[PDB]
Amino acid sequence: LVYFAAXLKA
Amino acid sequence: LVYFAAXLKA
Amino acid sequence: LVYFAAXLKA
Amino acid sequence: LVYFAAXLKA
Ligand SMILES: [Cl-]
Ligand SMILES: [Cl-]
Ligand SMILES: [Cl-]
Ligand SMILES: [Cl-]
Repeated sequence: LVYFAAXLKA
Repeated sequence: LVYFAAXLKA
Repeated sequence: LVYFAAXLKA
Repeated sequence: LVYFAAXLKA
């Protein structure tokens, strides 16, 4: 999973 | 939360 | 992407 | 966020 919430888990 | 893994909830 | 966070983007 | 797209962040 690529995510941003202020920065990979994919 | 913005998230992509292939598509906001933040 | 299949996701649930409360419901396809894949 | 729960997500599968082939595997929690919620
Ligand atoms: Cl996909
Ligand atoms: Cl794609
Ligand atoms: Cl949908
Ligand atoms: Cl779709």
